[PDB]
Amino acid sequence: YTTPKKNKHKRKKVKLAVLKYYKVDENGKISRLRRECPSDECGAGVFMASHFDRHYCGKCCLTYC
Amino acid sequence: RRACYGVLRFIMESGAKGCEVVVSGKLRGQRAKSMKFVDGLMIHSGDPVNYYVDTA
RNA sequence: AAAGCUGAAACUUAAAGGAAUUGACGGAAGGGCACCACCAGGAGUGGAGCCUGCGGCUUAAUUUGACUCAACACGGGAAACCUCACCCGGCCCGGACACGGACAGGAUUGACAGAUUGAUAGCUCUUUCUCGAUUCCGUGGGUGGUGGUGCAUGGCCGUUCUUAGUUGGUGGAGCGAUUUGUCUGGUUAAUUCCGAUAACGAACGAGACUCUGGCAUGCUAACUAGUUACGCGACCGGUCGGCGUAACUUCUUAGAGGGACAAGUGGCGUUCAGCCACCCGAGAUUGAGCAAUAACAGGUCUGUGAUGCCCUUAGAUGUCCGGGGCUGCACGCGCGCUACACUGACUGGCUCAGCGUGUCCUACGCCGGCAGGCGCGGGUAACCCGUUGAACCCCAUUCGUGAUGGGGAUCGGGGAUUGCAAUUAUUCCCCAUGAACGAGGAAUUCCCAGUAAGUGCGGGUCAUAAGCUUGCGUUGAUUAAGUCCCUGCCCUUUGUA
Ligand SMILES: [Zn+2]
Repeated sequence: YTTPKKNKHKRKKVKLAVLKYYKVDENGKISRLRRECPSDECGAGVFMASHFDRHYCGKCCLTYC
Repeated sequence: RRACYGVLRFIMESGAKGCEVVVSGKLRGQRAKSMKFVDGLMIHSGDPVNYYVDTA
């Protein structure tokens, strides 16, 4: 072959990812750090992503600037 | 030999006019051979063959 | 003199040889047979253009099986993608099951954007989101294949081999392989019969048989077939596939049953099997299907969930997606189609089919020169297409022996239909271009009466679709009723190292 080898994409292993979603204060202020997905099924169950310059939902594929 | 002869003896005992049992392939060794065994009467040609002999 | 008589060895070898049995073969003989053989001819093919299938030479690949009959329009093989094996490049697991590790403090799944790519393929990179023990990593073990081997195989299939061939039982003859039966002679398409007879009884093939053509003014029947008659109507007793009732089955469909058996007459035939002629008749040989014993190292693993071994199996020979190729052309062969014209082209008029197919076959109306475009109907079909108004042919017109109004190859423009997609042009239409070809050298194929040949139509392939094959009608001959000369076949004698 001319190419050296084509390697499969391995998912970058992140430890305890849902702790980055909430920021709980001492007296108890449960603030959502990531924005909520405004679509029907996602509502209150799916926390839409926050990229460097955009938002993104992994389920419904909804995007905002 | 014994198996095929067993079938002949039983078919002729049951009351057939005649029987023909053929076994073909690697019977002995690495070369393909055929062994035909015949008894009674057996017709090959014409319309009667259709409705007098049955084959499998 | 030529030579005669007497006469070794070294070395080398598992046979050399004798009689007789089956085959096969013979430029040996005796009978008979076949248009894949000739004779008499018919059409041809081999020469030309073009279509297709093969070799070669090219290429990244031009996937490949098959090479006398028994390969080469064959693989039902008319390949744009698929098909698809081949070449270039890229996704996917659709790696069951088991054992170990991993692991809800998340094994893993999918993906917006930008980059990337031929691709809006989360394929991969950056960046985060999202699914929830279904997976993911190791070993064992599977599962795929149009991967290999038809010379490991099964099944079909072709051929030997379209001729009349083939084999036990008991008896007879040989030490035996083996032979007789299975035959001297007549006779038949026939190992088909008669009759001889160390054989007698049999079995398969042949025949019988089944389907199809040809005859029934007899039989049973019919608004999904027609006739005859009558009524009404249209137009001059006549024409009507103009419509509605009554007798029916001649015509049409198709069940039953009849009919042809060398039966009758005359010859010839050991007055036997049978042969030739003739009367009466629709017919005195219609065309097929089915086809034994014993074999091809015949073809097919690329028909199969028919299959043994072997090769690969996750950067796959699995599977899928984009392209390209199968068609690539200094050449040589094999099936074919159109022609070379005047018995013919062209233009107009006239008038007849049969097989069989339609959930895609199409009538009718409108628009376009045409290919076709719209609209609205019938038919799952003796019901609608359809009375299947088919072509040669028939009757008029123009042409005039000129490579010409023969022939239409090759080439330029346009205009439509399939399809996601038409370029290396899928088919289709229009205008233009107007090559070889003046009947084909050696050679060689097929064929005996509704045959050869001319001529169209339907089926299979089929989204698009016939220069192919498989069927059907239509017009319709010349020559022969023989032979073993060539090429082969069957039986009997012999000869063989
Ligand atoms: Zn969402």
